Amino acid sequence: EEFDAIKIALASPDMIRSWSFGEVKKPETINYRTFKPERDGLFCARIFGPVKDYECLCGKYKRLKHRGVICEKCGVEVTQTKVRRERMGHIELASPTAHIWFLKSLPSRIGLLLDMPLRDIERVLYFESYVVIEGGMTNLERQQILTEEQYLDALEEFGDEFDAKMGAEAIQALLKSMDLEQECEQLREELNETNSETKRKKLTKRIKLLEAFVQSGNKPEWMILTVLPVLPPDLRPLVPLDGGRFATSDLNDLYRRVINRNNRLKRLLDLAAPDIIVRNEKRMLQEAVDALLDNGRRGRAITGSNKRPLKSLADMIKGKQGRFRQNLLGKRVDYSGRSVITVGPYLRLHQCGLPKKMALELFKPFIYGKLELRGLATTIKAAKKMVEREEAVVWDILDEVIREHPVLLNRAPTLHRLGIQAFEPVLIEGKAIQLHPLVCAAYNADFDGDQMAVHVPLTLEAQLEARALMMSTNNILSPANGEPIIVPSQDVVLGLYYMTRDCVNAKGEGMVLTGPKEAERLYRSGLASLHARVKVRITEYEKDANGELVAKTSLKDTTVGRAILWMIVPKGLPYSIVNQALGKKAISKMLNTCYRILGLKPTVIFADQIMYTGFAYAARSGASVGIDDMVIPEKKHEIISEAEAEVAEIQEQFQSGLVTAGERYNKVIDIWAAANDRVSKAMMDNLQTETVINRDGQEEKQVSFNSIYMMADSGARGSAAQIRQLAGMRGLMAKPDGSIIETPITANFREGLNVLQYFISTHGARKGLADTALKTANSGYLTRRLVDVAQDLVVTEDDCGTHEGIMMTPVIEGGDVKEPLRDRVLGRVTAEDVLKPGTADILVPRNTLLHEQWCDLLEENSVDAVKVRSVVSCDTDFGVCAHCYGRDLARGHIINKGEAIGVIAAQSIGEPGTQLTMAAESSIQVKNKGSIKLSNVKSVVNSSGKLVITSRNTELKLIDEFGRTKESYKVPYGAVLAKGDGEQVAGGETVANWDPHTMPVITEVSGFVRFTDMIDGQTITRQTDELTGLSSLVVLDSAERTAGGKDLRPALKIVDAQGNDVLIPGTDMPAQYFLPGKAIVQLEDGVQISSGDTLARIPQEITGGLPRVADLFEARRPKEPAILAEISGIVSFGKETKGKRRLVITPVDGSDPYEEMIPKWRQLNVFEGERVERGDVISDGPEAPHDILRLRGVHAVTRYIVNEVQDVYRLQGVKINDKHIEVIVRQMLRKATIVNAGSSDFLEGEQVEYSRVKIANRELEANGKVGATYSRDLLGITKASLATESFISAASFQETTRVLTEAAVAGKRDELRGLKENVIVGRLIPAGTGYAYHQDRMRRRAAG
Amino acid sequence: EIGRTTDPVRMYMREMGTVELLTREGEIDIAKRIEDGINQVQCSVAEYPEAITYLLEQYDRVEFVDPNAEELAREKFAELRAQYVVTRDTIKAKGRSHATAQEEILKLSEVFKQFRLVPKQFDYLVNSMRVMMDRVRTQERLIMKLCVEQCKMEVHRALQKLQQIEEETGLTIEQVKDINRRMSIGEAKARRAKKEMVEANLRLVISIAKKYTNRGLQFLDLIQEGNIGLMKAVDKFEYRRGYKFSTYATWWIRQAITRSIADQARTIRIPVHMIETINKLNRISRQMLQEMGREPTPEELAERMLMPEDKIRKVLKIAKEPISMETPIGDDEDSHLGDFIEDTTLELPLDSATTESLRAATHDVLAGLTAREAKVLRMRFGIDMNTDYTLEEVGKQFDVTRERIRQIEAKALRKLRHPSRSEVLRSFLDD
Ligand SMILES: [Mg+2]
Ligand SMILES: [Zn+2]
Ligand SMILES: [Zn+2]
Repeated sequence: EEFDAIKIALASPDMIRSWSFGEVKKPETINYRTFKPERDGLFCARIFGPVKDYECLCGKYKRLKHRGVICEKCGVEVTQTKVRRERMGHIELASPTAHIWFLKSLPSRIGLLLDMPLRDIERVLYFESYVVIEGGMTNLERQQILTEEQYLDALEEFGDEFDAKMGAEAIQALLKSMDLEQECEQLREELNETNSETKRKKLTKRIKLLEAFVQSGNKPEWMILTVLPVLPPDLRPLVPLDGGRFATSDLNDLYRRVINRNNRLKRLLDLAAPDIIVRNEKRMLQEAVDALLDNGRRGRAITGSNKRPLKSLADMIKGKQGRFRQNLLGKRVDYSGRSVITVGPYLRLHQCGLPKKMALELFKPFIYGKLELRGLATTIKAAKKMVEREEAVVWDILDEVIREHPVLLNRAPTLHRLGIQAFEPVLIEGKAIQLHPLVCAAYNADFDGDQMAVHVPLTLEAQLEARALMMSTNNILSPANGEPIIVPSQDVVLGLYYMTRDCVNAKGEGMVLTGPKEAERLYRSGLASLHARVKVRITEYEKDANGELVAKTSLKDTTVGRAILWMIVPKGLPYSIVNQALGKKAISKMLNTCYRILGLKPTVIFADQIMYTGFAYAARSGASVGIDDMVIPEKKHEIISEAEAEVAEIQEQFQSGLVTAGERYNKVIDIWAAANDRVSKAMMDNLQTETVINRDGQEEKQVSFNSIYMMADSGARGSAAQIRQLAGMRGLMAKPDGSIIETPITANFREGLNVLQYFISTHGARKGLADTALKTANSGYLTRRLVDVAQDLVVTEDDCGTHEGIMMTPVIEGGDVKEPLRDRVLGRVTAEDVLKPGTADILVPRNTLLHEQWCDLLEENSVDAVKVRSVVSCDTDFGVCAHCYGRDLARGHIINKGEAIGVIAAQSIGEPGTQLTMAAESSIQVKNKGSIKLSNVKSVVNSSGKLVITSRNTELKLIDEFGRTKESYKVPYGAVLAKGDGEQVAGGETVANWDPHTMPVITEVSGFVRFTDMIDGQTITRQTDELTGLSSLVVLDSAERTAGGKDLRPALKIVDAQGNDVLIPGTDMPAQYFLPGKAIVQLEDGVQISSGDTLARIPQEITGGLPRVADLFEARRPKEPAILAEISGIVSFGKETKGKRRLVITPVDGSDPYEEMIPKWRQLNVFEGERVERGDVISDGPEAPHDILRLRGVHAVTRYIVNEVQDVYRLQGVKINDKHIEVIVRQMLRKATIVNAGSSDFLEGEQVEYSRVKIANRELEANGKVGATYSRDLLGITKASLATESFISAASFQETTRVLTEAAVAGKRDELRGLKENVIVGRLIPAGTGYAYHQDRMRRRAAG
Repeated sequence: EIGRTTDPVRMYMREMGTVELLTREGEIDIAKRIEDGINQVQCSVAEYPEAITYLLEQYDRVEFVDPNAEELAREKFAELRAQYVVTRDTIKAKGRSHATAQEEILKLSEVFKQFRLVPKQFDYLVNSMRVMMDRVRTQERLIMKLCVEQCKMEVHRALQKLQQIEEETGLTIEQVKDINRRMSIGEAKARRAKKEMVEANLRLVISIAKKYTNRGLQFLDLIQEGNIGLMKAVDKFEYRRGYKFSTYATWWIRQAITRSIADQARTIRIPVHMIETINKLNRISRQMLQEMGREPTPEELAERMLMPEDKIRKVLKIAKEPISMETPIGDDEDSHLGDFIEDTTLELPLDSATTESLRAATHDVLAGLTAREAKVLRMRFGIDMNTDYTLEEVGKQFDVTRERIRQIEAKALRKLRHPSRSEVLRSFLDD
């Protein structure tokens, strides 16, 4: 009953007989008149159990006197019926048959054991050729294929020592005879001599299989079937449909034909038939077994009677609609209901309206119980009749039952954890569920036909955790980012905007009021307007040093509306919150302030009161939308006519041939874009601030009260682009795929489009609509993969005690600051404090949570880089400590022990997926004033007094007065600079200049130039020009170089009059400027070149969407990867082979030379021996994460993935905390590979869990011995999720047959750690509430 | 050249294509050789006398008509018995295997061959030789092994068992071995002969089968069953009749194929005769439909088949075959018939609770009754105890009087009918 683990292994024939209760000999199912089962058929009562409870066929042994006693005459045992669901049978095959899973499922385990190619086993099994089991005589050997006539040739001669067989008997005889130990040792030896990489790895994997296969206790013989088990009847039922017909499962058919073929084979062998006939029967039996175990994998699927293939056992397990996903991970549920939703604005934040009928049905048994308690019904049947007739006492009882009982409301798809929330019910009439307006944003629900489902929690624990963990008043902050989710919206915002805004002289200027109550009394009596500018006496409260509320009274300048609103605001907040015209942002900020100052309860009450007031005053405003409200600029037609005439003249000018197609097209597009912008700006100018009012005298100008403008400003529903379409021009459109149509749409929706313009717009309309429709599925698949990778993460410890971290800086891409620190460090734990004695005397204590206060301190001291403890570096095994995580964003404190991080991270990343979509490079110009600080720069002065850079990686910054970086840039190689380091540059200045379509080799010195190892005709080409006669020398590469001029490497000697080269001080390098191929020197040999002149001119002439992030997380390799410098030292070319570019790095100090092949057509950035370090980029192109991890280290790859994922989300304005991406990366670096002989049982080339290696290594290092050396591997989402230490998790995920085969062969054992595992087996998950329970069981391991 | 044609049908046809047909001469040639092998084995069987003794004794024990000799049986076997008995004496006369005794044995076999024997007795006779052959071989393999490995030409010690084997058998080992190996050679010739016709006529089987293949079991099952039939036909064929082989073989092949297609091919196994009747029904319906131009009503169909209306109706309802649980009932291939079917065996939680409440209430009411009355009622109806004990057992246990138990039950019924006690039980009124 109670268990601890699940193990899988192969089944020996005697085991299969052990399961059995009897063997099935006839294919009959049931009798055609009396539908009782047949004697030994597939449904026999004797072997599978009795059909009807406690009654055998004859009934002589009855009345529960005989328990377990078998009635002999009818052979029917007298027990319960449920046994037909669990007893199994068996079938004894006449000829051994191969198990398809262990034969075809690649890499074909049978092939690995015997080391035979698959097609050879195929040809043996299908009786097409013989195989030699035992050649005692030296002529032949084992596993040699023998053709038909060749066997005759060998038999007739030799005979009597020659064992050859054919078919599955042969394969089983081969497996039975083969001794594992011998090959284990022999292959162990064989790897020790020669390691051809391919041969080495195949031998490693085969040795792995043999060693595991010996350990598990399996024997290879068992891969081939002799006894075959038969599934219990009630899992393949044959049931009578009401109409007299019968419904059956397909397994009945497959079993029947296996039995038929087997019986006929026995008959044939008994009858001494010719051999071709028995061979035929043997093949058909083998085929029937294959179709039973897995249909269609043997090529041709057996179709049923109808048209369609029969569905077999493997089909019952595998698919999206197999057992694992459809009946175990998620299942249909009692006590539940469903209906349409509707808005109830009178509700409080923790209530939901439930129809009377649904409530009466859901809570049925509770009602029965309390009807019996009060004595109103004697028995349960009376209670039924009381309920079905709906007597009044039933309604009283129901009202008493539902009170304090929460229910769960769900709306599919459930993208994130806020899609399920618990509410307290209020009974209503009608049939629609009433939902509180504020929670619609979380649900993503709109009231236009949606439906939601209702579930009832039953036990006391379920009720309590609905009230404590899930109640809607507990979820006000989002767990993805810290921002609140209760955010007032359309009507609320409109009401608050209208109530707060101010107007000129309208009723009641300059009165003086004794507080808000007089303001309300004035407004509602019609004596003043909501917009009057009035002077009101107001008392704020302010929280003291020790939390006391000091009261301060003053006389403020405000309006009537703001005074009335102030009555809602809880005491503790400043008046300045209310004293400006509130938009959407202002209201959300108001709620956030109230939360972080006062707590939870005041914010809940405040949020309600905001909603109520907003509705009330929005209604009283009476805002409406007429057609006169969409004003059109008086000068639109002038702009349109001017643009049309100008385009007409440019098109007329085209036919003079002055303008090509590209010129005309680009010019026309530019013209129309400019016209569009002018029209839009004129429309907004006329619309936004157009009201002229007399201020008791002359005229005044104020923002307008136009209703569409109100909906724009308030942020209620409109935007600028929509209004542009309503009143300006609709704009330019695009052809179906890329091209942008030439003539725009000049009309707007008030004016009305014509036929052709409407047809044009339809293209884009349909394209966008189909995009969303077919993008939802990709979003769903991505989030499923993410959830499955990182589910095992739970907070397990309190402090791993690690000293690692990630250094974090604000992101300064390009010119402007994308993200400050306070957004990027808030709520994380600082490790290895950064102190700055000196300018700032920076004190950051160890291990602190960065509150808002600490962040404010950081800002005022203005620090830029902070090292922060991070999940990817945590040292805990099988989890992460609380400290390395940080805040729990939804709650607001250090995260609690036992919470499921991984699911939260996967959900928060995958949720925004649906809304996510699908050259003046001359010089460097500083935007704002500051000071220049270069880093990693190799400079050389020229004669012009300009700084020339040769360093490959040169970075430009802008330090401000307080010492922060405001800009950063990448200085290209060989770019001329303007100013040196140290001086303050000015805004707008250009600091660098280089040739865009060229990489020039810049001179440092002067003198005479000698053209070395470069002959004309062999290396260069003569170029002759006209009368001017200017020639240019162009170096030809070895591709077209003649055979005689191949060893000539072009170079430029820089000699003086004597020829002697002065050596660089201190350094012994010879001045040998061997410029590589195609060093194009236009100036001929013997021409004086100035320092800083161009020697050669070699010219140098993005998915970004949902696929981009899917590829980032899957760790795919870009097609053209940049190459990185592995080892520091000297760099050179070597001897080319067939054109294989030969790259030799010999280390300056290291002795071993490292060689890299390079593709021919790829260019090389570096010329010759430089000081290139670990992972120094040498080619141009996208970078591969694998290389980043191997060379730079783990922190580098984390930073890379975080940044380039976050770009995709920032571009759409989606805010996600980086912590979740860090978690996924942690789960994605799980494995390591071993390169060493340690002290433990590891090997070359094994892949094992990093945690396992850490445990073994620390265990040995506690004993002196030296452990093995490892290197972490980076695996995609799918790989890493399929390689866990648990076959149930992987098997439920994907690729069921493969993982089940591997686990079965290796004899794995599942220890039930994850969440999916316990969910499947029906247990408490090890997270949250269940956590404590498991830890008790853990200490039970101490007493066992 | 094999393009990995995994299709078993291709492998079968490729294998069968090699053997080439031969007609009008081979069939006679192979039939002659088969009969020659059978005659050889019959002659050599008749050579062994103890088999004749055993068969004659078995005939005498048991006690079938019209023997093909080119109280009838008893009078025809009387003179054969007399001849055999007088031949035994001559074998005892001055020569164990004397030429005269051999000639008498030959004439006895010639007369014996003129009779007809049931094949099962022939097999029994062959096994009567096989058993003793195996016994003698088994008891002596060890002595041959030892003489070969140790002696290389104990001896007298091992000779005792060999002599005992001769005494038990009572005949020369050499003649026994001769007859046994002659059995083997004759049977081998017969078997190896029949293989040739069987491998020759596989194409005939293919044709006859494909005439039936139209959506029945499957092609290969039909082919294999036909091959069984062909083996039977080769057994039964006689060239003496002078007919072509195909004429005879086709009947057996059709019979085998049709009988199998009747036995198998349905989940619920309709017997053969019903299958024949359904086939008649369908053949009549087509013709009658084209004659009338519409579908036939069951009454008119009953008129044409000369069968009562109810019989026809019963056949029509029996005919239909079960429907697969995976048939997609939804237009979109997402939902299958299987999800749509309800489980009937289960009881309802409501009724379970009701039953428990009923048991409790009955116990409460019974506890209030008189102790002996309560235990009597429990004892009578088997309440709370595993089985119910009858009136006699209750009488012999408590009080021998039978009618006293009747009066006890009458009074108990009277008491519990009193309206006070029954009030709760009325709630279980509708059931
Ligand atoms: Mg909707
Ligand atoms: Zn019985
Ligand atoms: Zn940690």
